[PDB]
Amino acid sequence: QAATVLDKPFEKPDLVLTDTQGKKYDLREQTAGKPTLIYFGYTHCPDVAPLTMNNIAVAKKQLSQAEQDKLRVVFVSTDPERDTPAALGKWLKGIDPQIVGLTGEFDTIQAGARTLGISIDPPGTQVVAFSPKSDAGYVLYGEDATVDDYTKDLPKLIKGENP
Repeated sequence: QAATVLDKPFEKPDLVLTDTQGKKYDLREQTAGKPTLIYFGYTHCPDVAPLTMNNIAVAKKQLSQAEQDKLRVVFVSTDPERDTPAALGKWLKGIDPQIVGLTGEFDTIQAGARTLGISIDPPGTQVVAFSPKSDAGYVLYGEDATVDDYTKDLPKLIKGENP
C-alpha cells in the first residue's frame, strides 16, 4: 500500500503563515476538524510539486463537491523568495483553486516540516494526512503514491478512517 498508517500520529504543526490572499493563516485553527493533506515544496519544481498536487487534485475531483468542500489540501512553500503569496496563488489556481497555499520564513517552515519527520533544505515522507477526528497526522505518503492511490484513499481520509 502507498499509505503508511501511524500507530503514533503526529501533531499538526503550529504554523502561522501567510495565505495566497496575503492574510495571516493559522494552520491549526483554519483546518480544525477538517481532513487536511499537507505537502511542502516549491512552484518552480517541474516534477514532484506539480505531480503531487495534480495527483491529489484529480483524486479530489472524483468526490462530490460537498466532500471536496470538507477537504483542506495545503501546499506550504519551501521557496518563499519566489513563491510570494500571489505567485503561489496563481500557480495553484491552475491545478485546483481550492488548494490553500502558505508562504513565510523558511526557518519556520523547515521547523514545522521537521515535526512531521520531513527534511527540507533550500532549493521520504511527502504528504501527511490529518484526521478530522483528532487533527493528528495519521497517514504518510511518499513519492511512490499515484493518482490511483489518492483516488482510492481520499474517501477514507475524509472520514479519518484508515485507508
